Amino acid sequence: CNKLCYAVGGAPYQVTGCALGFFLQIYLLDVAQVGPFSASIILFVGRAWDAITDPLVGFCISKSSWTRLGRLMPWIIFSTPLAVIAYFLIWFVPDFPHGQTYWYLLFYCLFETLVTCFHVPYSALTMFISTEQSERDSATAYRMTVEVLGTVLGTAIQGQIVGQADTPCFQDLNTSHRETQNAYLLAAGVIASIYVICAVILTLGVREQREPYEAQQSEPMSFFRGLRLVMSHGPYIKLIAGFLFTSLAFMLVEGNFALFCTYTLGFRNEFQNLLLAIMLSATLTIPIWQWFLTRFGKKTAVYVGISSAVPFLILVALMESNLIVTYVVAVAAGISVAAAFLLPWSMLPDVIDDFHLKQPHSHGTEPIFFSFYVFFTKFASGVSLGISTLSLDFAGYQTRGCSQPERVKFTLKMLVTMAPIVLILLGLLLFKLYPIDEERRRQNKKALQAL
Amino acid sequence: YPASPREWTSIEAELHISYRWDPNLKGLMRPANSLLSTVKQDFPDIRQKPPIFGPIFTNINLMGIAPICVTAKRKNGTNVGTLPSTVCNVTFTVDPNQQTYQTYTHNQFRHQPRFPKPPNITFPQGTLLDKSTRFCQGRPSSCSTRNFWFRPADYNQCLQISNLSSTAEWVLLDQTRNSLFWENKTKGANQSQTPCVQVLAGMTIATSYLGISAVSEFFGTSLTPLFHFHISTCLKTQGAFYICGQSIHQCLPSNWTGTCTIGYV
Ligand SMILES: *[C@@H]1O[C@H](CO)[C@@H](O[C@@H]2O[C@H](CO)[C@@H](O[C@@H]3O[C@H](CO[C@H]4O[C@H](CO[C@H]5O[C@H](CO)[C@@H](O)[C@H](O)[C@@H]5O)[C@@H](O)[C@H](O)[C@@H]4O)[C@@H](O)[C@H](O[C@H]4O[C@H](CO)[C@@H](O)[C@H](O)[C@@H]4O[C@H]4O[C@H](CO)[C@@H](O)[C@H](O)[C@@H]4O)[C@@H]3O)[C@H](O)[C@H]2NC(C)=O)[C@H](O)[C@H]1NC(C)=O
Ligand SMILES: *[C@@H]1O[C@H](CO)[C@@H](O[C@@H]2O[C@H](CO[C@@H]3O[C@H](CO[C@H]4O[C@H](CO)[C@@H](O)[C@H](O)[C@@H]4O)[C@@H](O)[C@H](O[C@H]4O[C@H](CO)[C@@H](O)[C@H](O)[C@@H]4O)[C@@H]3O)[C@@H](O)[C@H](O)[C@H]2NC(C)=O)[C@H](O)[C@H]1NC(C)=O
Ligand SMILES: *[C@@H]1O[C@H](CO)[C@@H](O)[C@H](O)[C@H]1NC(C)=O
Ligand SMILES: *[C@@H]1O[C@H](CO)[C@@H](O)[C@H](O)[C@H]1NC(C)=O
Ligand SMILES: *[C@@H]1O[C@H](CO)[C@@H](O)[C@H](O)[C@H]1NC(C)=O
Ligand SMILES: *[C@@H]1O[C@H](CO)[C@@H](O)[C@H](O)[C@H]1NC(C)=O
Ligand SMILES: *[C@@H]1O[C@H](CO)[C@@H](O)[C@H](O)[C@H]1NC(C)=O
Repeated sequence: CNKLCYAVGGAPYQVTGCALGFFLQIYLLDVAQVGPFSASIILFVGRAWDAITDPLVGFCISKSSWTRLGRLMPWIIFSTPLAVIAYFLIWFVPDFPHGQTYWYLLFYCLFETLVTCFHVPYSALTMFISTEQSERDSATAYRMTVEVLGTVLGTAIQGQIVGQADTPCFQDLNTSHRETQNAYLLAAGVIASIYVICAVILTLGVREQREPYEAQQSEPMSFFRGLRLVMSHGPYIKLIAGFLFTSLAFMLVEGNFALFCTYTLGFRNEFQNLLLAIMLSATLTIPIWQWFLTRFGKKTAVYVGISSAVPFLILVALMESNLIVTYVVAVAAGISVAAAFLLPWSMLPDVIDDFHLKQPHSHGTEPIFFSFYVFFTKFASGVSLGISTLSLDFAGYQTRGCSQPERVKFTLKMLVTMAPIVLILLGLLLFKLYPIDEERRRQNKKALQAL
Repeated sequence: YPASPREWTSIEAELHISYRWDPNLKGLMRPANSLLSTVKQDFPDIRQKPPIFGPIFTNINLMGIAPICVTAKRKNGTNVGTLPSTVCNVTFTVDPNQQTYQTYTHNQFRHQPRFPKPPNITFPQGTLLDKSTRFCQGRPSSCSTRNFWFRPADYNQCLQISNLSSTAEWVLLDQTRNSLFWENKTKGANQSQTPCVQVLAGMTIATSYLGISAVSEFFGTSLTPLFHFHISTCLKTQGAFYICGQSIHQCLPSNWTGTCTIGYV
């Protein structure tokens, strides 16, 4: 019955990630008062710190031993209370004569490392949770659907509680502070309670199974040998290379659409749950993709998943606006990003099996794969934000105002549609990874022959 | 010809406010927007149609010595025609330096915004000293435009202008509201009320005001100017053209340099 119990673990990370990524800048500029300078600095440093901490926490997990508890479950146990206090505390605005601004940076970086410390073992646990591929893939698909539903939940709850989550605008020319602060605090409290209840229900039942007797129990080296052998392995890098382009394109989309919806080809000044609609459609879709990969999902699932975005998204080439069909396009993109989330993230256990049987004696190297994978996801986030900001700066958007020049529309139209079209095209072309259905069954044979 | 000191009271002026954002501002979007809205609806009675500036009639003027002329000089301000000291009987000089930034209390701001008070009139020595202890003229008509910048309701003082109408019908000035009232001197009596906005008040208040707020930031706290709104005055009655030099303006710019009397024809 543990399948749901493990699946719920994605929500505590995902809801906070979404809430922060969508609201922290607005809160920093408005509810607290920080200059645009320091706001940009805090955001950039927080993301950079997250990327930097990801491999290091991965290493400390790899080094950590099994002492009177789960191999990596004490990491969740150490993370949950401190991370929840940090997430609550960051939202509160400190009243101080001096040094007020640092508080935000410190508690943002600290909460971020703590939540990565939660996430990475939770991602790695899919290998351990059960040995057979069928239940393994079941559990990972369940985790992914609950994670995307966590995205939906976090965005919806924060928006509804704190009021309309819209890009602020400066009307063209030709409700108390403590009350809105208390609103943000209520949001922090309910999201923290969701985090705590999710972590406890997750920890209550997974009861990871310890490793069987290993062929080489002595002489493992965590600092170097793991990295060296992972670099020696080639399908893993081929997989992450193929996944990087797809993930970058779709995160670029999800990021810049927030301003596309108003400034360019937007008949509504408010997104009004459009993002919630597309993400909920993705959450509904993901089980269909799991079953689809049951029915010849070797590589067809990723082909159809990435390719389905192309025609519906490019329907902006016709560009003649009609809001209801545009909503339909958003739903289409929902099922496309559902495939983009579920497939490559859960293909990885097959790669780790192929590496595991290829070289026997190397043991305990599993968390390195997951750590570097989530690190490359964060790196894609960084480069997506960088290209978006650089393009917008270089063309248009000299000032934030309700009226925007025509240039912004050209750059941000081509950016939102054509750049992800070409990016997913190249990624999908380069995505001809080594293991297919034949390869998985062949690895399966050796797996069952080992012990 | 120039209007009578009584006509200065009777004539009505309307004021037009134009708002301009600060380009460098990129923060405090929601609170600055709410503040702009509350300021915008703070002024209930304004000129709806966009005002017209510039010399309008520019005839070779025929005029007598003027009873009141207003002179303002600024570093960088629009210039309007000048009349020498001989022409005007008495003079009020606008001096902006006396104005200082006062804190405009807003509901949602960790650092309260500051605005500049309107300028003040000054007069040469010995012209308004006759107190004569006559406050009772203080009451104006009802006016709903009380606010931070503009308060025609408060009646602190009324003092006589000695150099005008000593024998009878003495003219009183309330400096606090920079407004003036005319009396007729007869035991039996009838007397008019003031318009909501005096022409003299409209002339004096006409300067752009910059709202500033301070935001906590790295390397110390920083000053960000939210926005600034220009104010221009326009007569709302026939004639009443601002004679200034030879020129005859219908309305006055945001910062105006020169000497102006309100006249006819
Ligand atoms: C019609 O005429 C009128 C006048 O005849 C014109 O009105 C003038 O408009 C000017 C527009 O620029 C304006 O000049 C600015 O005035 C600002 C007012 O500053 C006030 O406050 C500061 C201090 O505030 C702090 O006060 C205490 C501590 O002192 C604190 O407790 C508070 O919390 C505050 O934090 C004083 O210095 C002033 O005396 C006022 O009291 C100024 O902010 C501003 O100066 C800044 O900008 C200058 C260049 O832009 C620069 O030289 C100066 O050093 C300041 O620089 C600050 O800002 C930059 C970014 O802006 C920042 O990077 C720096 O770190 C630095 O902090 C100007 O001086 C006139 O005041 C105003 N005159 C009036 C109203 O009488 C009107 O324009 C004109 N219109 C037309 C159409 O002609
Ligand atoms: C230069 O130009 C300045 C700006 O034009 C001008 O400043 C004006 O001065 C008056 C000051 O007079 C006092 O103002 C008090 C304000 O009180 C109001 O607000 C508070 C809270 O906001 C309330 O408690 C009050 O009820 C009121 O709403 C006011 O309380 C005082 O009234 C008392 O005194 C008088 C007698 O003088 C009595 O009749 C009253 O009943 C009461 O007892 C007093 O009026 C300021 O009010 C006015 O708003 C200022 N103008 C503007 C536009 O803001 C300078 O005077 C001027 N100086 C020179 C030398 O020219
Ligand atoms: C007056 O304003 C104009 C417009 O900005 C400016 O070019 C000029 O130099 C100003 N005069 C000064 C600063 O003395
Ligand atoms: C009145 O004004 C005239 C000049 O305008 C001057 O001769 C006279 O002394 C003034 N008297 C007073 C009391 O101001
Ligand atoms: C000023 O007005 C008075 C009002 O009686 C009158 O003597 C004349 O119009 C003016 N006086 C001078 C000296 O200009
Ligand atoms: C003042 O009013 C009375 C009658 O109300 C009249 O006799 C007198 O001429 C008037 N004077 C002026 C200057 O209006
Ligand atoms: C002023 O009002 C009173 C009140 O009716 C009236 O009797 C008087 O004649 C009026 N006088 C003038 C000059 O209007």
